[PDB]
Amino acid sequence: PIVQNLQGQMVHQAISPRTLNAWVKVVEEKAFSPEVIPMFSALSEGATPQDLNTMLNTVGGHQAAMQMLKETINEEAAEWDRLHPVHAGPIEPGQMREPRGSDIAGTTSTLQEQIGWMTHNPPIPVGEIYKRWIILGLNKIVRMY
Amino acid sequence: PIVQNLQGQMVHQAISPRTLNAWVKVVEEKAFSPEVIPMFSALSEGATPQDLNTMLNTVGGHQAAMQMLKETINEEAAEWDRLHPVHMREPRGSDIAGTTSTLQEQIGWMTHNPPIPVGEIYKRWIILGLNKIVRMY
Ligand SMILES: [Cl-]
Ligand SMILES: [Cl-]
Repeated sequence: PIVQNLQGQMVHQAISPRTLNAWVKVVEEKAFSPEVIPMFSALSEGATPQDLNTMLNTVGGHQAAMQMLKETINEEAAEWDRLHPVHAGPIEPGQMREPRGSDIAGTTSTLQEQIGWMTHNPPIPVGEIYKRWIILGLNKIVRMY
Repeated sequence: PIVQNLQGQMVHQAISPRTLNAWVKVVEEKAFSPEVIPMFSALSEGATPQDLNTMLNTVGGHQAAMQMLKETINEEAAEWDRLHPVHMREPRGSDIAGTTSTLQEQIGWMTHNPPIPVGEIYKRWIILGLNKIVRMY
């Protein structure tokens, strides 16, 4: 999700000023009416868990909603762990570990690990998965608005 | 936009359903108040000139604004040429606006070392036009 580095290579760049500016304008105008969801969805396209947490933490006010969001995420992270049984660790030493709920929510994973899952073949789309949990939470919250 | 395929090459990714759905919604609610501009800036993030043209051609109604936008783009393109004289090939104004350039040439400029950021350049002209149009609304 892309910027050119010094080596001439196209690599991931974190959620941009332009993207965040639009997100804050959407929050100011729409949080958390139903119209907020399509806008969140398009603005978070390509986002890592780290970018998603920036988005969640740039919401001013709405303390009740953001607390429901946090409850939703914690429950989905717990159910993800339950429904995706893993071995203790990778069988082959250097191989990429499978992400847990807390990796998807970005509390126990680094940006490099996130990008690693996202660009795996086949992808392990931890951004899309976290977004789904966030949209689950939004769909509960829109009832307040 | 542009994405890296399993071979490590940069290729086109079409504008996603979710992006194009949000841009339509922005147009329906905001075209062409000043509020449309930051939404356009974000939703066009990483757009090739081809994607930019897809976004512009999605705008239903506002045909007078779109005609003025077109005129602005044409003028910036002719100026670009004059300010960037030439003898892979460097883009001309019309290549930056997507009318004479292929999708592959656009990606090739955008990912060149250093980049010739034809998407960002075309966005700048579009925004110049949107800033004129805002005065009609
Ligand atoms: Cl993802
Ligand atoms: Cl560009």
